[PDB]
Amino acid sequence: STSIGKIWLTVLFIFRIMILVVAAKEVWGDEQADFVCNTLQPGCKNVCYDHYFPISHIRLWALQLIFVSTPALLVAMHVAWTYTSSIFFRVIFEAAFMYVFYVMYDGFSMQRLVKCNAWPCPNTVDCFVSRPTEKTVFTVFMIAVSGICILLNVTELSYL
Amino acid sequence: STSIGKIWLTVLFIFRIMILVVAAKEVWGDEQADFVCNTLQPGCKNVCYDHYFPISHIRLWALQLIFVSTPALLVAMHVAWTYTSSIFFRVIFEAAFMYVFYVMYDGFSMQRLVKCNAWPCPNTVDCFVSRPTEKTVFTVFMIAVSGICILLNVTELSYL
Amino acid sequence: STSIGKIWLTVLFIFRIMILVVAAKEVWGDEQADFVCNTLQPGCKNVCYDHYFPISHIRLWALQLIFVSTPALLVAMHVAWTYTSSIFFRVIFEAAFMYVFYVMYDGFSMQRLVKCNAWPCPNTVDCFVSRPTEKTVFTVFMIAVSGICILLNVTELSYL
Amino acid sequence: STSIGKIWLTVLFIFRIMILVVAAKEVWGDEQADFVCNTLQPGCKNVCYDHYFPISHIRLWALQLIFVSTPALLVAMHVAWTYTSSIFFRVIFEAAFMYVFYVMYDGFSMQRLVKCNAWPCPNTVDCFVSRPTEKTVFTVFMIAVSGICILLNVTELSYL
Amino acid sequence: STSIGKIWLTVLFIFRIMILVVAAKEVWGDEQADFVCNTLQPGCKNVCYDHYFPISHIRLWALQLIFVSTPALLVAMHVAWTYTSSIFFRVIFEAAFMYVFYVMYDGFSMQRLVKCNAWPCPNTVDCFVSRPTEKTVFTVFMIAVSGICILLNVTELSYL
Amino acid sequence: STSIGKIWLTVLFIFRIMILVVAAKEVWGDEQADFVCNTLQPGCKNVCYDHYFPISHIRLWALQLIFVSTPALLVAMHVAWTYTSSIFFRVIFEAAFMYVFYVMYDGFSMQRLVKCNAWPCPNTVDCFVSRPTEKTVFTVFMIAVSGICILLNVTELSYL
Amino acid sequence: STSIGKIWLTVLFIFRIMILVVAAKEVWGDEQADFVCNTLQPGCKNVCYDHYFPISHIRLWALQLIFVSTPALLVAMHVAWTYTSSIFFRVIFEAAFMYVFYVMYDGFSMQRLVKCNAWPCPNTVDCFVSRPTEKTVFTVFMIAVSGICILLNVTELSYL
Amino acid sequence: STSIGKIWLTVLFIFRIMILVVAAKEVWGDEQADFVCNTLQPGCKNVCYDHYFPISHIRLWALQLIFVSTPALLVAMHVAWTYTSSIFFRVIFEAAFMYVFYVMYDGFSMQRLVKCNAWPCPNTVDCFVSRPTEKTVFTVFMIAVSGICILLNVTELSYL
Amino acid sequence: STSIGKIWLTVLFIFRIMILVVAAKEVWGDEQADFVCNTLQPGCKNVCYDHYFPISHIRLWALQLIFVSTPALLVAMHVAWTYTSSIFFRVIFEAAFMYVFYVMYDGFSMQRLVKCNAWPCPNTVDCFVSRPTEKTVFTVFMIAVSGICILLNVTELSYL
Amino acid sequence: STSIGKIWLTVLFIFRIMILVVAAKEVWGDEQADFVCNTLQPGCKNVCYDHYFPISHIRLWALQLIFVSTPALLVAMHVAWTYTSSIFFRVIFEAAFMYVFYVMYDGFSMQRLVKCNAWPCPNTVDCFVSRPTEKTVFTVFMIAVSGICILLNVTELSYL
Amino acid sequence: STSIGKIWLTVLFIFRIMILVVAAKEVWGDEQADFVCNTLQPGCKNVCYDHYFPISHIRLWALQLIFVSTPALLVAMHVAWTYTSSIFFRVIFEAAFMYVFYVMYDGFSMQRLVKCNAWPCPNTVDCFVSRPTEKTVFTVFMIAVSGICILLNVTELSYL
Amino acid sequence: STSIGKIWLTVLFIFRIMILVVAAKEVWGDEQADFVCNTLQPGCKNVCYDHYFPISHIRLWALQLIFVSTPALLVAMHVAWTYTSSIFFRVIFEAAFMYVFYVMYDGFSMQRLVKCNAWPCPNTVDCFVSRPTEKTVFTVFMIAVSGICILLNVTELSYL
Repeated sequence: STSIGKIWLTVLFIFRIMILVVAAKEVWGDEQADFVCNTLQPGCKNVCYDHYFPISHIRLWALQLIFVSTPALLVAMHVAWTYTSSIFFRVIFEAAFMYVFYVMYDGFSMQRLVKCNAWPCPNTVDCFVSRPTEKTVFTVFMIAVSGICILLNVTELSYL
Repeated sequence: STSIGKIWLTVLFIFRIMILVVAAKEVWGDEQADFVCNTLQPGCKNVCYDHYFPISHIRLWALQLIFVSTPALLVAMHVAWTYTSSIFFRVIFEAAFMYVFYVMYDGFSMQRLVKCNAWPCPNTVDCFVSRPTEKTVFTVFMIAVSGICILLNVTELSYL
Repeated sequence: STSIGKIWLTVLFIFRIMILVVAAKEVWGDEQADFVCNTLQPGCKNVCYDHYFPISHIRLWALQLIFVSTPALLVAMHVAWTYTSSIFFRVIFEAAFMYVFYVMYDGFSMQRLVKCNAWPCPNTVDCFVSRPTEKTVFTVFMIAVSGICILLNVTELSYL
Repeated sequence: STSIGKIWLTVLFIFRIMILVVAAKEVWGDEQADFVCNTLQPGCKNVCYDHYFPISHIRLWALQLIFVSTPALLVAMHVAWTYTSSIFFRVIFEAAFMYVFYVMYDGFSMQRLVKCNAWPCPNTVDCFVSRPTEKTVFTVFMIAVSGICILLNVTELSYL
Repeated sequence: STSIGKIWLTVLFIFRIMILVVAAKEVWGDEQADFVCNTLQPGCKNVCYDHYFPISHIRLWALQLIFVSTPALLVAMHVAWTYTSSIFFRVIFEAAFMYVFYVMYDGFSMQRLVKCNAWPCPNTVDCFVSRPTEKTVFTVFMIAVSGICILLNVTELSYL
Repeated sequence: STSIGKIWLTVLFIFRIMILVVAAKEVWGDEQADFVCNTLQPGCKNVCYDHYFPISHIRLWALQLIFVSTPALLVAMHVAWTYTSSIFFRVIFEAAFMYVFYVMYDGFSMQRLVKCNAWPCPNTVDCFVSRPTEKTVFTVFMIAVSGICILLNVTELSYL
Repeated sequence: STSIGKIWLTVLFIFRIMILVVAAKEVWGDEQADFVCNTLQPGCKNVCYDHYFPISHIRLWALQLIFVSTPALLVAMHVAWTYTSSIFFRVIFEAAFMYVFYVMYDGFSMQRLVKCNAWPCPNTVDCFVSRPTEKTVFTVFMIAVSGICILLNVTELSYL
Repeated sequence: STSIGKIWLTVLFIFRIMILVVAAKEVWGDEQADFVCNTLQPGCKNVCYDHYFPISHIRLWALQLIFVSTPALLVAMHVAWTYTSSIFFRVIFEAAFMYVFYVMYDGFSMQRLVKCNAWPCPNTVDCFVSRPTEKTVFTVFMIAVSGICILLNVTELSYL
Repeated sequence: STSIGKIWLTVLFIFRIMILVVAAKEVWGDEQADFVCNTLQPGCKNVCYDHYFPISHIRLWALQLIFVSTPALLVAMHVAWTYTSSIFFRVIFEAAFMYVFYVMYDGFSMQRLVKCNAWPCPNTVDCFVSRPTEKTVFTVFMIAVSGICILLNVTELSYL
Repeated sequence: STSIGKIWLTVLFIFRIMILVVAAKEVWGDEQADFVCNTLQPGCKNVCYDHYFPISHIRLWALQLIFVSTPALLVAMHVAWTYTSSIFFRVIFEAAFMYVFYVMYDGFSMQRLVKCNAWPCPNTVDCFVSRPTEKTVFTVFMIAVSGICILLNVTELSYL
Repeated sequence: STSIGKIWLTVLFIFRIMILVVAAKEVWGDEQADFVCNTLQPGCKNVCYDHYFPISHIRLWALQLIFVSTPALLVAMHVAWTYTSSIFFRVIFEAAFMYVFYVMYDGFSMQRLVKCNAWPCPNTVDCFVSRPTEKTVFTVFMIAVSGICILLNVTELSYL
Repeated sequence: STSIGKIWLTVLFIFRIMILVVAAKEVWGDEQADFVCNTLQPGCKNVCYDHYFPISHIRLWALQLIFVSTPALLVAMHVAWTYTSSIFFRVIFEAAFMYVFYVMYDGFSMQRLVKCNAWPCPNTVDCFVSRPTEKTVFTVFMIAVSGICILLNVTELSYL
């Protein structure tokens, strides 16, 4: 009396991907040319972007979809329990990509402004960003659904 | 003696999507680089765009298509009434994405001009926009069809 | 002894679409960045473009293809006369999108130059356009074929 | 003892299209932003381009492919001689699109330079062009193959 | 019982000149490079300046000082009545340079803005000016003192 | 037992002039090209400068020197009391040019920043100024010495 | 005891194409906007590019793939020896597109710099290029594989 | 008791490709226009980019995927041991593309800054780069998985 | 009964010079930086200015003042008729500098616009000028007074 | 047995003035347009210049020359001890203008660089200066000679 | 029976100087900022100007006036023949400054265009000049008068 | 039997000054705005100019004229040997200003190019200069005459 979750996991799998692809190369596609810095110093743009955007939300999402898609195809051609090792792996990767945002970004809510004091740059500067609100709104979805996929995966891994 | 509506809902489903995709990455695709502001202040462009375009019409449409597409695929693989819970959900989401425009945007008719008085910006400014007429015209379609999908969904949910 | 027209309507349907897609995002794809205005005033470009291009020929074509494609798919899944209501609808929409050009544009022949006296703009100005000849040539095709689809639809609706 | 030509016509049909699509949106895709004019006058670029490029080679090719593709699909669903009317039509359209180049362009060899004396422009000017050699080379192919398709179509229309 | 005026005329002579030279090459010295026109059209600046500043107030003042200084030096070395012919000449020249302002300029009060519709320029434009208030204030002095020099010259020419 | 003041008046006369000429065309000589306004709107610079600098301190000083120099030369060639009418005139002009600053400028201390909401300008703007501190410091001298010249002129006009 | 080569020819056919498409519109896609010339003269860029890049390596490759693909599809529908005429044609075209590089380009190794002395250009100039190393590296592959396809085609045409 | 590896090799094959294509034309797609050099010298950008980016990581990856994909399709149509020659080839190519990075790039960790002293360039300069962190992170994946594919290929080639 | 003219000649001598010096380095002082040409071609400005302004009115005036001043100082220290040789020289030089304007300039009235077709310049161009009206007005004075000095010099040379 | 100093004071008076006037409007004459600030923020230049250059060395020198010249002319026309009051005044003013530099400037040695954190400016910035070495060298002279004039004035005021 | 020449030498002395000073800082005063070079290379302007204008005509004139003025003042205070040593010196210096033009400049007639191939500059370039005609015309005067001063100095040195 | 030198010293005194003033504010007057540096780094211009032009030749000349003029006026009012102390001072100052050039500048011959590696600047750069030849030529005069004034001063100080 379970495995409603298998549905919801396929549902939210296709969800995540549709949610991704539509806004995917549509939102952050301009996330280099809209990163003003109130200076004239060359390169400080690139430096500060590197400091405060090692990676975009969308890439880390992408890999999260992969490593969470891997147990599906891994377990598909697994013969021709040995079933829940996959499922536990699927938990821990998901939880990983969750934790890494809670580290790298200041807890999801992107700032309209940041500051930057790296090398080529003279001192503190004031580098703006595009659409911080927007992307944050998308994050709320991805992270919510992530928590759902976890929680159900947890519940249905709890079957002896 | 009903379920003509099922047709019209598939019809308008494919409609919405065709209507979307054609103008989709074709109209708002330039909705960052055509957002002049009559200043020289850096970043005020991005700030004001964020203030008056949290999200574009097209994204919120996109999600509206998803959450209204979800009861279709949800109910498809629902066994292998428990039929109209889906339908009611399909109502309330639709009505939601309707209401949220009537809030966030000043009632569909986008202005050729706006003003903006946020922080980095000195005072009131005058930031223009591209093609406000055009997009508004597309909104009239999306919102009209939304109202249709609602109204029929309402009528055919009224079957005991 | 009729219904040669059904062929010609499918023929010209596929025609319109091929004619569209090839020049589609290929011709007007630059119809924002090639709209010079002999001033220095900011935004007057966008304003005047909005005044004299509410919508491009290509969008209105696109919708015309949709609402003329709708009776095909509407009538396809119409059971599982009640046949010519569709056909009459197909007439009136076509005629509509015809009339609306004869209004909005100064009778198809686009001008190399226009003038503009809207608000942000100081006075009369002189805003040029790209490739007015070209697009006009495409219009002659779309409008011609439109008239054909009408005329045949009229003739074959004249069967008691 | 004929109809080797039917092969060669399909061969060269697929040829023309492959030849087109590869260089299609790859060569003239920059044929607006590389049309320097040695002035400072606004708009004179657009004016002179309009005067000396009503339409590109690639569009007229495209339509030529259509109206030469039409007898194929026209004659396919022609029942469910009345065969060579199509073929003659296929001749005359081909010959048309040939003649129109020999008019509109100064006999295929595009000039590195042209001159222009239209209205907004003060006097004679000197507007350059991109890659005139290149496109001309492609023309030699399209026009050659056009002549082949004609010549064979002529020979095999000569069967009583 | 007269010829207090001779004093006042020398007084106001030295006055005019001091008033001139101090603001002379100090005020209108920038009266070419501060004549913005809200266009991008070349030369329209020079054209419109020529149309609405044939000559500056300061030049016409300068000549007025000369032709009013000439009777002084003319009459000085006049022997080695034949005295009031000079004086009458001194009246009429003064009155001349007065009248010519009341013609050429719109009655002293210079406008912050003007318009211009000459040849090279497309249409009406909006060309600003520097410091219209300021120069007008100086005019009030020059014109006032001019009227004084006249009025006294008139009174003391009224001696039989 | 007086007329020490005659000395001090010549002293401060030569003073004012030396003080003037040294900083004269040396300080405000750049008081047009250093009047930034944080916009892109043409002309708003000139408009706002006109609104908040009808005349510079230095011009009004200059005239004040003239009209206070006039009683010296007026009274010099006054014969070939009738002495203190001049002196009283010298008071009232001085006091005039004092009062007019206390009106036109916001009480001597020039602001680093001002605002401006005139016509061509969209809204409130933020136009900076050069060296407000500096010029203010010079004003303290001119105004101080003005008060001295008054006060002594008052005391020595108080001789029956 | 042969026709291992048929495999290798299909292998290298798919190879060439994969090798092409990946770097295809990815490498030379910027081969107009990265063609600096150390001047200010207009158009000299386009002129010199035309002189030293009539056609890119990638186009001539593309056609080489076509005319070498033609004997495959030509010989496929050749009935419903007369087999090796195709094969010899396949040799000579391949060898042609080889020879034409050895002419038009200075023997594959593209120079970081070139010079140019055409008409609009004043004299010798110094026009740089993007990524000459890179593209050359790709050429080594295409040309190598070309030589392989030849050599095997030669060997297996040597079967009586 | 082996050939679990065949799975993992298909798994990581599809992995590499998904990992590639998503970030493929998405990350280095701007790896020409974001290569600032703190000079004004023309071309020095292109020169230095050529010196320190002969080829991008992504191209060499691409070819590595090809030459490692070739034994799959080579061995597929190999009949209609002679099995492990392919496998050994698959080892050595992989190891090659590994070694070549350890040469050409300074051991994976890309520098935010580099220097450059080539010809057109005057002296040492300071040319920045975009997103060095990011791409390096992707390298860690590609190189890791490369090592895995090697190591398993090694282990399963060790079967007598 | 003559030699009123000697006065008028000194009068107009001092006149010419005062008239000169005031407007001298005040009017044509900007007669290089206000010589727009509606192109982008380098140098064409200088070329066309050279073609249509070999020398300014003011220089040729200057020399005319010299060579007409020379007989004054020549004849002053001429001993320690032999008087009218000087006077005749003074005629012919004056008449010379008159004639040379009637040649070099198109009869005094300077054009707001000219054209130019010299070498570096591509074709006919349209080079504007500053203040053509103004300078022409000054010419009317210089040329008038020149004619006066001639005419009187003629009359008083007519004394046996 | 004294009043060698009277000589040295006239000597150094003429000295100071010659030293001034030569470098006077020759050195700091560009001390507005050479005050770079490594930003793009408008006005921050003017603000920071105001903060770190209230007044230039040259102005304060100028006034110091005046108020030290005043006892000369004051004492000249002092009758038609009452001699050393002047001299003491001459001490204290000199010492004043000395002290005020030791306050306002960081002890004469001007820095090549400064920083600035005023209002319109975002944060700390880095505003350079022209020729700090040079002007400092001139200061060493002015300040040295100032100390001399003091010291001698002190010694010769020490005469009972 | 000689020493008419002494007059002519004073005459032409004052001549040269008047001729100089009027056009002096009036003609070549812009002979740095009007020295276009059709490149973008920095500094090549300065280099080429240095190569083809070591010194201007006006400086060498100036020194020529000095060293030819020196025998006047040298011989004035020469006591409190020993007269013609001066005169011969006056010859040879004059002849020197003549010869040096005939060397350094290509025989007086300045070219509208020159070329330049110095170091920082890539190759031959095309650097224009301002007003070559004009200055040449002035040279004709200076050189003519130089020849006169020589010739008379020669004749009057021929007195035993 | 001496004191010919007194003449030559006055001669060369007036010489130096004439030589100075003519080229004085005429040559180095542009010696800030013509100091290109082949970078984009802000301020590096000012830094490098400061490093390689602490002071111009003309200033140090100026002071040299002063301190060599001081013994003239010092010795003039020296009473109302004690004569040669002045003369020796006049030697040593002259020799000083000579030595200081031989230090600060690389032995008179200014380089067309220099290099610079100061702080704000990234590395070695290449900063050009204006008219190095020219100024060097003037130096040859000033330094020559300096040596003359020394040598004669030495000889005539050698009188017991």
